[PDB]
Amino acid sequence: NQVEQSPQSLIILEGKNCTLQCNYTVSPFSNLRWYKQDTGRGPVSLTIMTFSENTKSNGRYTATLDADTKQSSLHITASQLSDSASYICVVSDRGSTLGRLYFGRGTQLTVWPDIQNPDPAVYQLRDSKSSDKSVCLFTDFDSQTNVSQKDSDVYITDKCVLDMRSMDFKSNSAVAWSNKDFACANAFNNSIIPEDTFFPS
Amino acid sequence: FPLRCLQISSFANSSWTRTDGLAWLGELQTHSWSQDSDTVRSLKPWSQGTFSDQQWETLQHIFRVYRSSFTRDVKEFAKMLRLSYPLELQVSAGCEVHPGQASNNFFHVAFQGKDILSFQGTSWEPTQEAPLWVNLAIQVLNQDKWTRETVQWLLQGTCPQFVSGLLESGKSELKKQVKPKAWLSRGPSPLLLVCHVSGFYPKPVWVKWMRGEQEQQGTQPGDILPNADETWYLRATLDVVAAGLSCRVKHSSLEGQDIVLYW
Amino acid sequence: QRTPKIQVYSRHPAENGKSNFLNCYVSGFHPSDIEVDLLKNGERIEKVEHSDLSFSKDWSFYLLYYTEFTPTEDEYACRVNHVTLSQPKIVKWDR
Amino acid sequence: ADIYQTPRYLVIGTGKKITLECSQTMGHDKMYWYQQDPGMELHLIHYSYGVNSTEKGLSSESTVSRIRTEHFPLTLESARPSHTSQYLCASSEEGALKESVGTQYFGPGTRLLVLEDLKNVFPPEVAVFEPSEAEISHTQKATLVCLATGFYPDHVELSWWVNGKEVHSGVCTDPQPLKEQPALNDSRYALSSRLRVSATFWQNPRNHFRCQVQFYGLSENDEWTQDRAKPVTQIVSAEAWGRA
Ligand SMILES: CCCCCCCC/C=C/CCCCCCCC(=O)OC[C@@H](O)COP(=O)(O)OCC[N+](C)(C)C
Ligand SMILES: *[C@@H]1O[C@H](CO[C@@H]2O[C@@H](C)[C@@H](O)[C@@H](O)[C@@H]2O)[C@@H](O)[C@H](O)[C@H]1NC(C)=O
Ligand SMILES: CCCCCCCCCCCC
Ligand SMILES: CCCCCC
Repeated sequence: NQVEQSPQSLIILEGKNCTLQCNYTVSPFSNLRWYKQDTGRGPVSLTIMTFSENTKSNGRYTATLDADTKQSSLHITASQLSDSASYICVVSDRGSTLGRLYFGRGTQLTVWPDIQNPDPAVYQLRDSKSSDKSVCLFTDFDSQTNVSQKDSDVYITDKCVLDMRSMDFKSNSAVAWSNKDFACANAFNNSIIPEDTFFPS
Repeated sequence: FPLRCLQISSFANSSWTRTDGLAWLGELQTHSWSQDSDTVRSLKPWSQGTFSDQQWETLQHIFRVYRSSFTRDVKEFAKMLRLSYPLELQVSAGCEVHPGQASNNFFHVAFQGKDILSFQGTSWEPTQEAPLWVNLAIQVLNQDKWTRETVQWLLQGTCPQFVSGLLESGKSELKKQVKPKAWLSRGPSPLLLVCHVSGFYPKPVWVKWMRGEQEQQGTQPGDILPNADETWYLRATLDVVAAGLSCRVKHSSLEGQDIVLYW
Repeated sequence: QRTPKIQVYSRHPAENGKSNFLNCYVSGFHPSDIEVDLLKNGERIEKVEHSDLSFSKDWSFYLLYYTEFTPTEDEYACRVNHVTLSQPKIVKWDR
Repeated sequence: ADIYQTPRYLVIGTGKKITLECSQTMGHDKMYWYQQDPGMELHLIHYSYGVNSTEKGLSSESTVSRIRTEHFPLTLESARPSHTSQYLCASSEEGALKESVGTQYFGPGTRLLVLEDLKNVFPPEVAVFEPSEAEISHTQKATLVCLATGFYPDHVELSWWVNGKEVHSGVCTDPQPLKEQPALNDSRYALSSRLRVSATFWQNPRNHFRCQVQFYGLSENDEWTQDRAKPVTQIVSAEAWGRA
């Protein structure tokens, strides 16, 4: 492929910085684009760069272009959760409508929240209608901790961040449920749980 | 002694295409580029002129990317402008260095055997022959700054250099001379006479029938044909009833002394 | 469009038994795709060389085919077919 | 932005004729059609310089007609599982005059799923789960949980609604559905979603919470030969009231 990106994927705490790489062998060279594509959505154009420009700044994004070495990089300042997405490098061979486009496989960027005051806990929520059809909620835990989803017995959801804008408060959570004798102490035996976690009795 | 770079691009269907080039220095073919081969082929040892292996390698690359680039551009314009295959694009550009003054340059291109556009000054321009829907293609080609820049650097800054390198490195051959053998013949019937001259160089020559020290028009000069020696051949003829007359030949090989024959 | 001007000739005048070169000059034709077969009594010659295709100032193409042929009191000719040529065309050699 | 696509979700049987609508409010002359397999890169299938300009980019069985500037409909004469993928439509400001080739603008995309049979399509079942009394007293906040299970395919749009108004703050939804029986290619999915609110808000019994799932499935027109209820495109909800 004429366009290679690096790294393949990376994870970073919000507030921190990062720099995505892109190296092309496309010839001749006309211009370089950076697309941001959120999960299950359309690729959005961040910046366009002609060879005459070595910098194009948009918001917290700044993209540099070096036509000599045939590489471009995209800096992201003060990362925030909304930055989690696939970043695509796009190169054009012609400075006209007569130009073909080359797309990179993309770089997968995930931004975890920085939890200053973590308070790990496992709760049990009862259904609002039926009985008792419950479900387990693992919430308020450091992004350092990790909980994975592919078992068909008991079910565990992927860790997910929700942000309460009003209170400037962000929290992690993971959901586990089972159709079978099911206890909360179990469902979450299974991932690294901060040794300090509240529990229901 | 102009340097003529010729390109021939033929597009059978949207599928198949071949593109070959050549470089004439005056009347002598110097280089030839084959569609198949990657590298340009030098026909004369003094071809690469004064340029280095480096300087040359750069230039070769440029052409390599161009040939491909060009080829797609056409195939695209074809779609864009609704043109129909088969297509025949030709290109003839270069320069001629003047010892006294600055050198002039030219970049012409023809579509289907007809001048269409050229490069003059800082951009592209359509010939008086090309229709009003070509303005499109022109508008597009002109949007492209980098190419235009490069094209200029070649005409005003590259070709000329490479030509003075050739003139020097080729000085000795371009100055060579070759005396042509000459003879007369009967020929086909109108009774027309024939005056043949063959195996000379350079190309400029003078052949005419005349019955006296004062020649006469009505001598029909044939066309000047080539031999694998880069030498040339020529037939001058005349129609008449009136038997006695002669043929003369003026050239730079038979220096000072022309050639005369009789009957 | 254009149609090829065929002209068959030789490098030196033909002295039978003495080896010589037989040239065939095709010009003024368009477009560029062309078939050129040198003949011997109506028989294609396998070994022949040709110049690089080229075009004049008027954008017409010209080309040169040739081989080393020892003449004999053997008929030679130059067959050519083009887009503008209904059937192949042959141009005999005059000695 | 100013570019449109419909439908965003489509599941259809083999051999059926499909057309993906695409429209731009901008006067862009150049338009592209891309095919994007999950995890793969953007594949260029069709492009147009302007009205009456239709050119193939990969050779697909698809066709693109442009009889008008603002419309760029993509059509498939006969559907086939190989066509399953996401289809994006784009238009560039490219052309005319500027100090740069106009940037590209993409649409919301359209994920189509082609099947041999439609017998495996299931609407989702939804449930809301009230906050734990323990959570409240500890964190002084309350998390409702929405669970949507047993739906196929995974064309779905979950959304929370508080007192009639759709909310976004406090909401966290699973990145991707998870297979219920991951050992089979045709498996039904489950999907989770969370909503956190101040313990104060949740303790007001007149505060109403509803999480709904938009399920994209068959249409009234589709043929249905089975016993259960036809899995047509539909909404499925679950509600909860605050309480002390
Ligand atoms: C029917 C109408 C027909 C009209 C036909 C058009 C007339 C002929 C015009 C042709 C122009 C097309 C040429 C294509 C562009 C070629 C540009 C070029 O000549 O590239 C040089 C190459 O060597 C670049 O090397 P690289 O390694 O990729 O680096 C390039 C990086 N920059 C400098 C370009 C930014
Ligand atoms: C597309 O055209 C290619 C070349 O066709 C040519 O026909 C004449 C004009 C000559 O140029 C001859 O040398 C070539 O064959 C073909 O190679 C190719 O098969 C053609 N495609 C199809 C399927 O027709
Ligand atoms: C495909 C075009 C080839 C034309 C022949 C050029 C030969 C080299 C000449 C370099 C002088 C500029
Ligand atoms: C005929 C040669 C043209 C080269 C342009 C880069």
